[PDB]
Amino acid sequence: AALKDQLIVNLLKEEQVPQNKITVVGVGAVGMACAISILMKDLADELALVDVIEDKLKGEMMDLQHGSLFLKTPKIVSSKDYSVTANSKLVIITAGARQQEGESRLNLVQRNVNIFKFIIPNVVKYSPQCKLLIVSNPVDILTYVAWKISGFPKNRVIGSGCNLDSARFRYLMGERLGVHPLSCHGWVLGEHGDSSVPVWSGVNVAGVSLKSLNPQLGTDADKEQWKDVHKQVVDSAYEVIKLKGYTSWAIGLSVADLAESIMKNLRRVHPISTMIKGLYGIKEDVFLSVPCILGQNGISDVVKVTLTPDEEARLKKSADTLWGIQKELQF
Amino acid sequence: DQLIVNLLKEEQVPQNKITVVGVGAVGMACAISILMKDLADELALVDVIEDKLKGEMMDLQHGSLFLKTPKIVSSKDYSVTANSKLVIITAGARQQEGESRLNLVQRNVNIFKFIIPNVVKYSPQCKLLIVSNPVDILTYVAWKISGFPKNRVIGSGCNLDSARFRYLMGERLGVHPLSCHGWVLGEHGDSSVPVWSGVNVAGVSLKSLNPQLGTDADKEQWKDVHKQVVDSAYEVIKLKGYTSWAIGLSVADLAESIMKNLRRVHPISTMIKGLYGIKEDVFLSVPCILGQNGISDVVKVTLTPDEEARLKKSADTLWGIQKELQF
Amino acid sequence: KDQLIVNLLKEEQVPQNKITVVGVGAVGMACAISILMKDLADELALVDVIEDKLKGEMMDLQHGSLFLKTPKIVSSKDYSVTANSKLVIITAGARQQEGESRLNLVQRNVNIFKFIIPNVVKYSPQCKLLIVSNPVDILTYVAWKISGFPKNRVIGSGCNLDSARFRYLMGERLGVHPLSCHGWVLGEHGDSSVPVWSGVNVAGVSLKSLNPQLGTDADKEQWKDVHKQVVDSAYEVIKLKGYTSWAIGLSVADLAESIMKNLRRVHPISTMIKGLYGIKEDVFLSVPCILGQNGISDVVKVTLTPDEEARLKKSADTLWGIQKELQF
Amino acid sequence: DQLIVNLLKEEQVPQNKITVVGVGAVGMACAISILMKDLADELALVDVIEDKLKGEMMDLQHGSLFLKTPKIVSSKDYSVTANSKLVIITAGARQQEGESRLNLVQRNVNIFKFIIPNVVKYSPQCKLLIVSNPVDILTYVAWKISGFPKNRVIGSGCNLDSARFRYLMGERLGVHPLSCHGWVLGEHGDSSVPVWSGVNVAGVSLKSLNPQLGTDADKEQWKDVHKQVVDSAYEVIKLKGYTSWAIGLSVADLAESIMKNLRRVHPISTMIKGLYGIKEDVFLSVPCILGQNGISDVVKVTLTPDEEARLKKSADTLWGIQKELQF
Repeated sequence: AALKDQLIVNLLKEEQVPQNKITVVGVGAVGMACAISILMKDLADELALVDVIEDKLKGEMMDLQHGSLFLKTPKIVSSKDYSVTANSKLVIITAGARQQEGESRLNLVQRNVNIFKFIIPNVVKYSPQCKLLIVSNPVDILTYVAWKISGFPKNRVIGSGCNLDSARFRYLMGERLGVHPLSCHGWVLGEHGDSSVPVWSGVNVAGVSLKSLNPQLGTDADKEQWKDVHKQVVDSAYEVIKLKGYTSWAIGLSVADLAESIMKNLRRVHPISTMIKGLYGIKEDVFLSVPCILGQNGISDVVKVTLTPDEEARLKKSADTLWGIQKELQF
Repeated sequence: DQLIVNLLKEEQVPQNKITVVGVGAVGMACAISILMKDLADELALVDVIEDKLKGEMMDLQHGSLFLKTPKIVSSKDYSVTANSKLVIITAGARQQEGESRLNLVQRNVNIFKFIIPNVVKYSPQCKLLIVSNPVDILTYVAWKISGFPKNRVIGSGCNLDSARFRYLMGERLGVHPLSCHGWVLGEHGDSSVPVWSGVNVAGVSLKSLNPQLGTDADKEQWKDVHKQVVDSAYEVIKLKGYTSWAIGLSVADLAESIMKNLRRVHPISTMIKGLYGIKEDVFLSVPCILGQNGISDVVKVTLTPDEEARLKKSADTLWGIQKELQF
Repeated sequence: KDQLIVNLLKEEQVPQNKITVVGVGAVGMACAISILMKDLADELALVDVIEDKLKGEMMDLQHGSLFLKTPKIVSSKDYSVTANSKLVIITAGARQQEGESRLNLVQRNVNIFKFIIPNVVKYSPQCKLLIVSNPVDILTYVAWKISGFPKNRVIGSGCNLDSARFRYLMGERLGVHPLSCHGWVLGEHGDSSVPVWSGVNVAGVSLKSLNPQLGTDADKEQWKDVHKQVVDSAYEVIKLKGYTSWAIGLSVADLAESIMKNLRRVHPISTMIKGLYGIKEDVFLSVPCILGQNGISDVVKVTLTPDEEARLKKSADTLWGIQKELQF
Repeated sequence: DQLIVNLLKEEQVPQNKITVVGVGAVGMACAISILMKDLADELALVDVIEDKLKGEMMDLQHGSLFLKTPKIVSSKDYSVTANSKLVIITAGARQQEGESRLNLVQRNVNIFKFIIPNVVKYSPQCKLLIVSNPVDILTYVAWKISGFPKNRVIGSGCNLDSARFRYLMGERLGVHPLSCHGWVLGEHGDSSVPVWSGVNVAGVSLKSLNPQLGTDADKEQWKDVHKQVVDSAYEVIKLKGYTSWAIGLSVADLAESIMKNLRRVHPISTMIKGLYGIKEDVFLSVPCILGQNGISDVVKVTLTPDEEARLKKSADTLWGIQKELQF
C-alpha cells in the first residue's frame, strides 16, 4: 500500500529460501506442546504446522502468531497441504490414530499405516533432505514404518524412544536424593514403555555408581527398592492420563531437547530409538533406544553399553516381538 | 546417605515463587511460559479439580530435567501458595446464556470471596495479577476483597490486545512487531481504544504521513486492524474452541517485568481514579511502569476528545456495575 | 575409542550457522563472547595476524565449551578457517599515529582491507559483511568497494551503539527501562551524529509534543546534553579504562541476532544511502534499516527538519571528500 | 513530570543482587557472563583503582538496552554492595618472582582483612564465592575472617579444571562435553586428582573398557588429558598473557546454581574436615550440592589408596601454610 511506501523504501527483492525451518505434523496436545517448546527455545526461523482438521489447524496457528511479539521466530505458517513444509531441516511426526482400549499394537500400527502412507511421501517430497523425528505411539514400530515408507537412510529417521522415560527416571532419582535431575544419571533403554530396561550399572551421581555402594541395586533384595523407580517410569503415562486424560508438557519438552541437538549440531548423547540391526545381538530391521550421538545429520554414532545377560536377553526379546509384529504389516 | 553426606540442617524458604490459580488452558499456558523463561525458583498450582490439578503438576514435573525451576507443587489448599512474590488468577465463572452481566460479575465476586482472602493469608506481600475475564472489573473486585494497595493489584488488561495490534501492524509493513509500536488502551475487549497518534516505526508517526489514519476516511482503513484485534479472541475460539498460547506468553512477559524489576512500560489495567477525567475507583489499561512493587508510575497519554470520551464512557459502565455488587 | 563408540555414518560436517570474527582485540573478543552466550552460531571462527594471542584466545573460549551451545570454535591466520560463514564481522584495522594525516590512516586501512576482504569473499562468497572497524562509515564503504558485494550485504555497525547509549541515558533520566525509551541517533557515528528529537518518545507520547524546545539551547530540561554525552561516551570510557569493549560487543551481537534469525527488526546501522535522504554520493550513513537474513532489505524514511537534512548532507560531503582520494 | 505521573513512593531494595570484587580480566569476565545469563536484578562492582572501576561500569551500563539487569553500580566504598545475595571475590595479589608461597598467601590475607569485613558489614547474609588464587587456601582465609558458617563460603576450586577435562574428553571422543563425564578433585592446579573410576559416557565407565586407564601403561594415554588440564592456564597465559573467558563462564555457572537454588553437583572447594581422612580445617574440591544456602551436602567419592593419599598430601601442605598465617 501507499502508506507503507511513504514509510519504507524497499531496496531488495528477496526470495523465501527458508534456513532453519521446523515442521510439526499434528496439532493435537502433543504436537502443540512440541510447538510451544520449540518456539520458546529459539530453535527455528520458520515453524510450519500440518494437520487434516482445518479449523483446529488454523486456530492454533493464529493463537501462536498472536504471541509473536514475545518470540524470536518470525514466520509461523500452517496448511493441510504439505507444500507449506518445503525445505524443513527437521519434520516432527505426532499424528496418528490413538490406541483404543484392548487394541493390540499390531492393529493400531496397521490403522496408522494408511495415515503414514499419505504423510511420509508428502514430507519426503517437499523436504527430501530433512531429518524425520517420530513421536507417535507406539514409537519404535512407527519409526520403522516411517523409515520403510520414506526410503531415507537410517541416520535420518529417529524415534523419540526412551528420551522421556530416562528424563522421568532422572526426575524421580533426583527427588529421592535431593539433587537436581541434571546431576542425577541413569539410562532407560530398549522398547519405549512397559518393556524398557533400567541399566542399573550406569546409575550414578558425580561418577559414583549407586550399585558400587548398593550391590543389590534394582533387584528384589534391594533395601531401598530402586526397582520401584523404574516401575513409576513405566506407569507414568497411565498415571497422568488417569488424572488429566492425556500427557503433553513433558513429551513436548523432551522433543524440543532432541530438536535442539539436531538444529545446533550439538552431538549430545540421547536415549532415542534407532535402527540397531547388527548391534547388541539384533539380526532384524528393528528400532530400539540406545545412547545415540545426535547432530545435524541425525544419528551418526552409538555408545556400546555393556549389558548383563538379563539385560541383553530383555533387549533381544523386544526385538523379536517387534519383528514379529512388523512382518505382519500390510504396506 | 552412604552416597550423599548432609552437612546442613537447612530449611527451604522460597525466594522467587509464583502461584497460578486455575489450571484451565489459560493457566497452564501461563505456567509453561513462566517455566520456559526461568522466572521462578518455585511454581505453585491451585484449582478445585484435584485430579486434573495433580495430573498437570505431574506432567510438568516429568519435564524438570529440561527446566531450571527446581520445585513444582500443587494443591486445592492455598497453604501450598505460601510466600509467593506473584499470584496469577485465571479462575472464574463463565457467562450462562440469558444471564446478565452484573449477575455474572456477582457470581465472580462470590468465587473471589473464597480465592482472594486465601491468597492474601499465605502471601500477604505478593503482587496480584488478574487474568480472569472480564478483566477490568474483576481486577477491581480482587482489589476490594484483598485490601491491598492499588500498586499491587494488576489486571492483564490490553497487554495482549496491544501485542495483537503490533502483530497485525507488522504484517502490513513487513517489519518485526518488536519494531512496530502502537497502543490499545481502555477497557479490554470491544470498547478498547487504539491510540492512532502513537502508532509509529522508528519514531516516525504513521498519522503524520496519513492524517486520516484510523478514521472512516482512511484510504487504507487501518481501523480494520483494531477491529481484527477486537474480534481476535472470537475468531480463535470459533476455530479451536479457546485461546491459550498468546495470553500465556503475554502474562509471562508481565511476570518477567515484575520478578526482574525491569520497569518496562505495558498497557495493563490499573486503578486510574484521578487521571483521564475518571472520578470513581475503576481499573482501565494505560501505559504502566511495571516492577518489583507492581505499578509505580503511569505514562500520561495525550488523548483526543473522542478518545477521552470513550475512556470516560467505559469507566461509567464499569462503575455502574460495580456499585450494585454485594461484597 | 572404538570399543566405546561405534560409528554408523561417514559424514562430512558442513556448518549451517557459522560466524567469523576478524580481529581478536578487545572489541573482537567482546563480539565473540556475546555471540557465544546468545547461542547464535553452530561454529565460531577467529582470524588475526598475531598468531600467539589468537591461539590463546581460541583456547580460552574452548575451555568454556561445557557452559556453551556452540560446538566448534576454530582459529587461524589463514582465512580457509572461515569457509562457509553466514556472517563475517570485521574489527581489525590500523590506528592513527602521531603526525599521520586522516587520509593516510584511512589509506592504511584500505591496504589492510585489500588483503582481508578478498580472502573473506574467497571462502564465504554468500556471507553478509558487518564492519565494526573505525572509522566505521568510511571503512564500510572500503569493504563494499573491495568485496564487490551488493549493498544489502555490507553493513556498518554505525550508530547502533550510539542509539543504545542515548536510550540508556534517556531511561536513567525517566526511571524507565531503556527497552521502553525510544530515540534515534543517525548519520555519522561519533562526533557528527544527529539526534532526531521529533522521534524521542515513551509509549508513543512524543516528548517534543510536550516540550516544544526539546533538544535546543532553550530547552529547560537540557536534553541536548544527553546527545552531548552520547558523543563524548567513547572518550570518557577510553580516558577511564583505556578502550571500550562490552557495549559495542553487545550491540554487534544484537545485529548478529537479527541477521542469523531473519528477524527484520529495525536498527540504526550504516547502509549505502546513495539516492536516498537527498544524498548523491556512494557513502554509508546510519538510518533505521530493516535487518534480516539477506542483510539490509529496506530503509525507514525519517521525516527530517531542514537542520537535520543539512547535517546528513554535510556528513556525506565530508565522507566523500576522503573517499575520492583513496587508492584502491 | 508531564510525561510520567508518579503513583507510589517506593524505597526500592534489591532482591537478587550480586557483587563482583575486582575488575581485572577475571572479574569483568565474571560480570559479563552473569549479565548475559540474567542472574541478577542488580550488579555491583568494587575495586581500589577508581578510574578503571568507573570506566568498566560505564561500558557495561551502555549495553543496558541489550540486557535484563536494570541496575549496574560501582564504587571503591563497600556500601555500594549492601544486600547482596552473592559476593564474588576475584581481587588479590600475584606471586612475584622469588617470592615465597607463604609470603604470597600472607599478602593476600592482608588484602582480605580489608575486603572481607567490609563485605560482611553490608551483606551479613550473603554467600561468598572466592575466585582469587590460590583458591583453596584463600577460601579458608575468607572463611576465617568472615566468621561465616562453612556452607556460605565457597571456593571456585576445580570447577574449571573439570570443565577443561570434559572439553578435552569430548574432543577425543567426538561428543559434546555435556555428555562426557569426569571429575577433577582436590587442590586446584598442579596437584589436582582425576578420578579415573568416574570417567564415563552414558554411564559406561571407560575404565571398565580399559582397565589401564590413566596409568603409564594406558595405550590411549588418558593421563595426558589431566596433564593438559594442569598445563592449561600456563599455556594460555603464555599465548595471551592471562586467562579470563573460561573462568568467567565457570563462575557464572556456580552463581546460577546458587541464585536459582538448583542443587546441581559441582566440583568446588569446601571445608572437608571430617571426610577423606582429613582432620584439619582445609578447603578442597569434592562434588558439592550447591543451592540458595551454599554448600549443603557432599557426594562421597570412593577414592583408591593412591587417590586418598594425594588428597591427604594436599591437606597437609594447606594446613602447613595456614598454620603460619598472621590474622
